[PDB]
Amino acid sequence: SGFLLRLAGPMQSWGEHSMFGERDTLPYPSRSGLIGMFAAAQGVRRGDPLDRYKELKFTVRVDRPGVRLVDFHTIGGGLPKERTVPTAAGERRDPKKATIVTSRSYLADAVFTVAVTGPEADTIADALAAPYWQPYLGRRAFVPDPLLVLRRRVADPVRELVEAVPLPHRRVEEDAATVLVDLIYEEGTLTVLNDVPLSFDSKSRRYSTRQIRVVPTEVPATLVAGPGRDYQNKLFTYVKQ
Amino acid sequence: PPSFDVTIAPWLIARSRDVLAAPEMLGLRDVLIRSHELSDVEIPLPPGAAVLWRILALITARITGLDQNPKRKWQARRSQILSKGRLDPEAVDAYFADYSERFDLFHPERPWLQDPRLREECPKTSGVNKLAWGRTAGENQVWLGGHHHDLDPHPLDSAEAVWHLLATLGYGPSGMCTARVVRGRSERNVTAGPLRGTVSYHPLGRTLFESLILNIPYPGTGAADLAFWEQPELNDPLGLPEESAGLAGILRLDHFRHAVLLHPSPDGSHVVDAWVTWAWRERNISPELDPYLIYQTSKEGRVYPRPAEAERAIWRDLDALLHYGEDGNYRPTILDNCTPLAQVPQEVLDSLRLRAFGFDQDGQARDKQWFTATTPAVLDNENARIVRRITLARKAAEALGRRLEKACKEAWKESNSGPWVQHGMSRYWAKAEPVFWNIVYDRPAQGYTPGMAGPGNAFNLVALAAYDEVTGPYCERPRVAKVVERHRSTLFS
Amino acid sequence: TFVDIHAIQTLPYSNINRDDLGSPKTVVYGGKERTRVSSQSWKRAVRHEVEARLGNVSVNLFGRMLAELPSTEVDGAVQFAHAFTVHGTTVEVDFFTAVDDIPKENDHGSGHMNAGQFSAGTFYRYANVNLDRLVENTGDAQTARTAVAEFLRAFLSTVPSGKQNATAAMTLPDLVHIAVRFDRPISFAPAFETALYGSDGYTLRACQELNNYAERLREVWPDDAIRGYATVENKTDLAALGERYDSYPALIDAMVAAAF
DNA sequence: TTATCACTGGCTTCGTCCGCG
DNA sequence: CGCGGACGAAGCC
Repeated sequence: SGFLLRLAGPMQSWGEHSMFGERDTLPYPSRSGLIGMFAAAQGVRRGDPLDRYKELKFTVRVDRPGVRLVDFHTIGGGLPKERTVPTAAGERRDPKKATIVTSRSYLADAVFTVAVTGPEADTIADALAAPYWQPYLGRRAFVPDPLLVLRRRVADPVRELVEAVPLPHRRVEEDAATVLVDLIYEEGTLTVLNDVPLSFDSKSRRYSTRQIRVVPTEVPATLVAGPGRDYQNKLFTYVKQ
Repeated sequence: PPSFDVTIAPWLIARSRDVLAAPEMLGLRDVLIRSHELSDVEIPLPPGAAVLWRILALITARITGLDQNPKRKWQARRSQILSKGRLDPEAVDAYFADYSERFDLFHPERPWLQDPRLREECPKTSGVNKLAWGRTAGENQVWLGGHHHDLDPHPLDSAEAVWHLLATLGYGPSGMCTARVVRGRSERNVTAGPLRGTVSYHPLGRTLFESLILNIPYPGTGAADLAFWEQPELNDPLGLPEESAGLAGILRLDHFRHAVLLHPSPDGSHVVDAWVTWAWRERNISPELDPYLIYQTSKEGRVYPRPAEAERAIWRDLDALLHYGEDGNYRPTILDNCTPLAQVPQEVLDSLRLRAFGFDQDGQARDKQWFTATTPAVLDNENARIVRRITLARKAAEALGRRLEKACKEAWKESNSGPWVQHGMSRYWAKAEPVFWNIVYDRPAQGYTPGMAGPGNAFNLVALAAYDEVTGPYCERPRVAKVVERHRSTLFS
Repeated sequence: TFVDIHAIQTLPYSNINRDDLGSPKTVVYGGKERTRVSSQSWKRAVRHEVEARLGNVSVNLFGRMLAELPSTEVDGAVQFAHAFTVHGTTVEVDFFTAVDDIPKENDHGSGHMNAGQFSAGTFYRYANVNLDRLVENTGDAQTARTAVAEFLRAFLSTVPSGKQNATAAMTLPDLVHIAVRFDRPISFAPAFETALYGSDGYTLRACQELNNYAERLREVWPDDAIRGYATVENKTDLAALGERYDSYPALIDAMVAAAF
């Protein structure tokens, strides 16, 4: 069991630990996000036990790290006071103060290839092929790259990310090999972050910590694609076979 | 009757250094007793933890190691306790034996970390939504952090209530809140939290035990002191908050500026209403710098803890965490006492690793961001050279970085006679942290020479690469190209 | 059953939405920065034409009314992707000066010097709508008809209102492609991950590029997807996108009919 | 050669004053 | 005369 996901698209944002006007994403996909996307694909209502998604493994290879940008994001500005966002007390605030100004962050031009390995991952893939709700990368506005699942069924996918999956164009010195690519392992620098989702109930979403280990790995230089338009061709060639 | 014992009822998340599967919730006593078996105990709110580690440090200091050549005797007693590796449970139950009935949060008299007289004289309840952070209070805009209409609010579980409570005693809105008439005086105005908007630094070990022990700040010789939750007296709101040389007065737990009351659910499973209200009217200066925070003096000579910042990468602050030099800031006393080799621990220093809680928000009631940061492990003359490299590094680093800021900004203006600064800094710091971490470990970094005291102008090449990555497509029309490059030349150093 | 729309709408020199500064919002994609109009802004505009034309399908089709309290359905089963330019675009500064009408015995010391940023390009827009949740939530299938048909035409016709009085950015999409897909929604955004080169225009070239990407993805996954596209050019065939239609409302009619 | 270079706002609770009905 | 809406009081240099 197991299959290779590729978290790609023009903009993605796997945020955490931000609970106010400014939102911020981690430079790395989070477990909560991917588990929630699979839950959306399978119809897990908000608040239903997500323990089934537990016991999964997420090795994530960072192809292109991408550049994280700050998206300015107001909500409700420029509308008469009568139709503006309600107050908890219930009285719309004065229009000069009614516009909410959120500053949501997002990763742009970043591509990761997560190798989800688990006991039932094949059924979740069967759900990504025909999702219950649209899967999205962090914010629903971000829409996944059509190649969301590179391979529906793979025995030992981490081995297949270590080699035989193309990567975006980068400097390949002459007669060089073994280009450095950072793999992210859960077990065996490193950071501690609040991700594993104990519950998705909109009323009280709670989480627990998951250690993330950053492992600089060495991948064959043959994988790196040509500078222009070849990368899509190589990806498609990989997808059919 | 509704009762909820902090020592008994589970609320601290605990993962042991073992198994590393299924972290279990424990109470305060059970955690404090099995410290050697558990690797860490946490709570989701960094403010809550920022005061939590203070509470645990004070408690275990009062049990063992208070009052007290005072310095050499402290480091000696310190060396015994660190070498022994385990506190006897009987001294914990003997320390709690003095305040056995005082750790109820819903106690009829003397509620934990609360003021019981606030239930009268306060006609309107603040509400759970006004206490808990991230929950939209009465007039707030409801948009984010879950919608809560302040009408039929789902009551918080008591544990999370304790978390939000600890947060409010630490960081708390400086804005006016619910009024409390006290002997005829009603000023609904409330003061600010005592350490509002600073990042607290607690060192870690391999388990919570030795970490909490290194958390204990050295108490200077002075009057014996007692905490707010250790006070036999119920505070009088008026009058001067008398000073306190004892460690309970420099651990910021002698009295808190705010005052919270939690209305219990009939079972004690939830909090239904809450009262957040002023406890003192005239502000007084608390003696001595908080050992955890990094202080810094800006012109005017004001000594203030550097306010956290979501934008700043943490690594620069870590460099400050080192001294015997002074780079324009006073710095943190606990780090200075706790980690150099003059102290006494033999090996724990090699494996200790620093942790930071920073809740950056408005000087008022607005809030923006919090963050935890369990930075790696870092620690005479040879050590002095390693720190010297770190300083001369963080120095060249931010210095050229801000020079790249002025560069980019000005560049875009004189061009147009700016959107470049934001993206410039994004790639810059994102690219700059690993280069720094390679410099500290003395690994080879391009444009840098390993084991050379000088900076090596590595960050010049990083900033230049970032600058060209941002301004590339706009060095197009010949004029803008002229300005952009004539201002890029400055980063060459 | 998901019906999704891809459009290649171009906009002349304009600043429809902008950052906290004057510059327009930009997504650095494919190594080349490219201007974008964020999803919420265009969606709010769409919300006003749909609700204006409809004279609670709006809390169903779109997530929830901005000024109403949450009514247990905050999701919407509509997913607007952020529009982004097909090509790389340098933000083009427009220096402007406000003129002082009353003149002293001095000359031309104008009222206000400034410079505002603007940009122009061919945005690749994209959205999808989850019919199944819409039917399960609205009930009546005919309400679904008016909601999707009227929503689709609205999707084509509207353009956000931002700095429009200074720049008339009103326009019609050059290409529209509605693909009733049962397997899963797919955006053709990576078709333009390599920004197209300039100097001859992009409408035709972007059309054919999207045709290549549609050809190839349909090759990897042959499906029963009902498709169709309408363009303002008759010169070039795009066989991979389906059968051609003379006009936009005809297309929308055929695809709403195709859904049921 | 000279003159010119905007504002506004996205904090807290409640009370009081003012405009309205 | 009653009701509704708008602005102010700090905390802050």
